[PDB]
Amino acid sequence: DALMVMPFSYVLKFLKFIDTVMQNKTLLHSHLPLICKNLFFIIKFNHKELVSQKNEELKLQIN
Amino acid sequence: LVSVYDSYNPRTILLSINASTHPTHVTKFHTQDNKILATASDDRVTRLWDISNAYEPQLELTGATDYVRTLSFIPAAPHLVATGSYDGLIRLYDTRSSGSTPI
Amino acid sequence: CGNFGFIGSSNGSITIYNMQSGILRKKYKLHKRAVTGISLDGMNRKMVSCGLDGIVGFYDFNKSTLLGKLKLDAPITAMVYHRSSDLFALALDD
Amino acid sequence: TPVTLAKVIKVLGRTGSRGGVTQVRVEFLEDTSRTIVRNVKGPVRENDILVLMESEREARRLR
Amino acid sequence: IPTHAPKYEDRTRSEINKMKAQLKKERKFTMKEIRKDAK
Amino acid sequence: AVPSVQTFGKKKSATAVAHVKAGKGLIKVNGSPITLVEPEILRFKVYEPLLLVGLDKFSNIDIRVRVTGGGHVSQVYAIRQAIAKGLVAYHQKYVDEQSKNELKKAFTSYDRTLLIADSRRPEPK
Amino acid sequence: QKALPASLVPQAPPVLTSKDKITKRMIVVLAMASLETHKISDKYVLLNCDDHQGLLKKMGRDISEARPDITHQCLLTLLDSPINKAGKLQVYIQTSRGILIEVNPTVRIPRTFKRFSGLMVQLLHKLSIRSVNSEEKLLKVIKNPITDHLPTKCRKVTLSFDAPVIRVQDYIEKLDDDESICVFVGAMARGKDNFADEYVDEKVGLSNYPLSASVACSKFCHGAEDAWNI
Amino acid sequence: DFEVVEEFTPVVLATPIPEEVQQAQTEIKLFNKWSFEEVEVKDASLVDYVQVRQPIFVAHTAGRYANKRFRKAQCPIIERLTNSLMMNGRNNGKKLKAVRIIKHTLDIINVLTDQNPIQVVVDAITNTGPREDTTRVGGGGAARRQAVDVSPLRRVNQAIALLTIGAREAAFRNIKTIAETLAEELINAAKGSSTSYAIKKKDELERVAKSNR
Amino acid sequence: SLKAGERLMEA
RNA sequence: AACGAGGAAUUCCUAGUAAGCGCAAGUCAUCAGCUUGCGUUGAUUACGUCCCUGCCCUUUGUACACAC
Repeated sequence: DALMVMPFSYVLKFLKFIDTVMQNKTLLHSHLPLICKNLFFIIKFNHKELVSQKNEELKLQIN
Repeated sequence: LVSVYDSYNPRTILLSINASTHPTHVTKFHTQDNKILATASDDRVTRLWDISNAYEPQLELTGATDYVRTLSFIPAAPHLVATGSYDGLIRLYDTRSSGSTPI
Repeated sequence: CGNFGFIGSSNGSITIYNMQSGILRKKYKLHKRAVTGISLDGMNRKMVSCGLDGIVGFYDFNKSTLLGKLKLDAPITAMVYHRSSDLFALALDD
Repeated sequence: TPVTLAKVIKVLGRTGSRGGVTQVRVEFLEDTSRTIVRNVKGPVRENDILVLMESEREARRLR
Repeated sequence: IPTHAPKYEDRTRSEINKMKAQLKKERKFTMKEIRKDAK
Repeated sequence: AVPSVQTFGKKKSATAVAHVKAGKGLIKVNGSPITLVEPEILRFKVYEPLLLVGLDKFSNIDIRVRVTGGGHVSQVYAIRQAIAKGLVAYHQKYVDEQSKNELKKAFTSYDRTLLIADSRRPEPK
Repeated sequence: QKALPASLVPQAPPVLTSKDKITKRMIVVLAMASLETHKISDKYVLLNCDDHQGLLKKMGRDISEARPDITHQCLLTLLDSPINKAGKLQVYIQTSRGILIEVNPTVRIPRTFKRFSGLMVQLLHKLSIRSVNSEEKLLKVIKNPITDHLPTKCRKVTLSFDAPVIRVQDYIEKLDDDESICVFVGAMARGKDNFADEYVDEKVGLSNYPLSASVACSKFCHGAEDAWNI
Repeated sequence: DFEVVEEFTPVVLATPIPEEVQQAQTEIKLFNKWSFEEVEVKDASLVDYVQVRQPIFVAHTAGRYANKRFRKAQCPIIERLTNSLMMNGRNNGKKLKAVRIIKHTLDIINVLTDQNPIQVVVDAITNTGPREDTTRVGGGGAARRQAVDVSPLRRVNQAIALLTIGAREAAFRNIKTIAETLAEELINAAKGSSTSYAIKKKDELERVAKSNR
Repeated sequence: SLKAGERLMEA
């Protein structure tokens, strides 16, 4: 319900946060399940508008 | 004032247009169109009301001199109003113009 | 479905009789020569006729409209309708 | 003052809004990408059109 | 505009109404006391 | 013999008995022609099935309805229910099944309450 | 070039009551007024600050708060102003407790305060006070809220000190041709200026200095008369 | 040249049924005069909720619209206007009185403004439904109004309420009646002519919302 | 006290 | 001489419901200063939410997969 409440600007901020986690790899492995579940749920909700967006920073971040 | 209501029903005053405080002698409906009434008075002006918007004269018509008491629309032209005053001098107005002055 | 019978006469007319009570319902005047073939779709949806003025006429049947009017060259002497594929065949006179 | 028509998609739940005010997510109609979180007043359901006067202001909670 | 003044602050009729009120009140009270005693 | 069929119609406390039999195309209600239904605004509420399915299907049968009970609006609603059910029952028995089914489609797609009443029973929560 | 009206006799303009909701006018709502009625014992009486402070203290309220004299003089200057003679404003007293009081523009107020206090207790208990000609009710207690009893197309503004000062003739001439104006005037002795924030559209001020409420009403009224050419 | 013939003999019912009735049989019209074709909801977001897609004869459809949550929305619009017109204190339970008044009002609307009375009604509704309202914040000692949007069912409810309330208040104490004043009201609201209670009240609501957004 | 969702948004 | 639909406060109500109308009975308690049946016409708005005022439950999975 929380991840459904937040809007798309905060979705983008969330993706930037997960990028910073992947750079801080030990947080990633210590909290690997939760991060995966939240990321996949946010993208499954917001897939339409996120794929509507055209942004090379989004492309590189998601890569 | 003029009182416009349907024939065959004296009970229902359908609309009451308060015109000038001088007595309105002649009150006609249009011939081609059927939502525009035109009435004169001893106020020496003839006002064209539109009976949907019966609060303000849609188009006032002045430029006469004394006691407008006759008026007539013209068959072919649905915009041209002849108005017979009381000093002679039959005026001919075109309503899609300004209308303050006779044509 | 077994409810309707179409009779195409030798002056163009199509009369549509109910078969339980054998009572007349309609009449379709598209042709003016004879009507040498009638058929109805399996969905009761469309209805084809073909007649000696070289004319195929595709009517609707749930509405009562005309969908199309094809004109071939020769007269038309037979029509066979395959409903499972919605293809009919017309034996012509060329 | 151009009014915009948006389309209610998802009636958000478990958000604590005041009684009689229901949060909602709308997709823009003339542009099939953007999504905006707004508040409504009466009865609202999904897939239905909503008129926005000020289109860019995203809605926050009402406690 | 016209103006108006406000208003702020029969003996036989008054005494009639006071005696009617007395009769009503004492009659009702005596009936209640009779019925209490009877029960 | 003569083909005939009897049907019923009910709003709250109104009863409508309709006998439809073959004939010359005349409708009566309670000893009066159908064009004298007294609530006078709801006469078209009585005319609903007649104009929904047309005037030929009525032009070849005689209908006779008699109503009692109820009040003005409930009696109008009982009349129209009895007429519609009598028409479709006659078209099933003495006329054919296709016409019956297309009448049911027309009547239902307009207003189901011409055929099957909705008894407004309570609901305790 | 322009004919005269047929009638040139002077006729009184019709009294503007709460029943009619079209004609453009001005409304003054003396809000947060202090009109309480107490019972001493054999008789009821309106609370005044100066004379009865031991029993005001027995209530426990503020002698600074309970002052009806300023509402009295506000009512005097309002209903004696020329725009009341022209019949273009009406007033409503919004008591601090919650009463709505409609005051018709025709009433002639007694000017000595003891007579006014007797009038006020008779009003706040009897709920209506009729004229001596006795065909009309001048002082009518009516029901909350004022938005339910106001004109339909109105502007509701507060008289606050901290708002930027404007010119009242400029504001009134800036108003539309049928958009009436309603001024909320704080009839408190001394206090905060934020009581009608759910009622009003905006706050305005009239001087860099604070005013008495009667002077504020007089300023707004004379600017309104100057605008509407009286 | 195509021709479909499903009529073979003239239909003469032995009970005489009049020509205007047989024309209604040709086409269902409201009160046997006003058609429902060429009647569009001029604004989207109300295509679903203003129901002019099922033609009707008289405005006394009795059906249970008060059970689910938007069956009210599926109810046809002249019945909504009718029930709101019989909503009063002394008019509670007189649908035939309300229907007679509605019929006379559509007569007046046709006579004055020659287009279509049902179209004037629908334009009135979609022009006076308010678009942005305010709700009072809780606060806990200090409350102000926060601006929110308003949903199409609430807009149609509010529109019909403002129309009938403005009419009843307008001919409360006059020498006019509810039919005359409601015809005047509907015509002005369809014009958007800013001299009707509906347009004034809607513009006030939206103005306050735009103020304290 | 902000709900979950609101607290995640602020953080 | 009172009186023009009745202030502040407080209460009640979600469909044949609120409200209007009448006809009838007088059933061992109650009821005639009225009570109880019966039909008639018959809507506006919510049908969501725990944000406020309350009330209530749980903080040990036990119940046997799978998932959490």
